[PDB]
Amino acid sequence: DDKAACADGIAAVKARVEKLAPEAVPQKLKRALKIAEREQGEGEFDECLEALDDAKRALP
Amino acid sequence: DDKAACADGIAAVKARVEKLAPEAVPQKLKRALKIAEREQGEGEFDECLEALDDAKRALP
Ligand SMILES: [Ce+3]
Repeated sequence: DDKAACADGIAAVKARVEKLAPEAVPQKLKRALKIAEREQGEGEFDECLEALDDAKRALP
Repeated sequence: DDKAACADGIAAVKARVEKLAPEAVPQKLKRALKIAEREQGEGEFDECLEALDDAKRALP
């Protein structure tokens, strides 16, 4: 479900980001990941999924 | 708009609650108000409006 997709998507995005130079991770990507994790912690897994799309559009 | 409705609704609910004995304010009403204020602070005014409905359904 959305809860499962949210957790998997956070891991997926972080997997991609972990292959970037840390000094080249854009701030907007970090902000989007933290929004996704905030919404995940609030139980709003649908909003987590929407923040992950922002995060994916922030990847170089 | 929703931002305006959210702020007005928080004030309205608190106005009703301020006319209750503090020891008789139900915990679920407090929790709903704090969720509404959290979502307001996050800029999710539509979700604030939905938490206010929960708050209103919690009034004695
Ligand atoms: Ce939220």
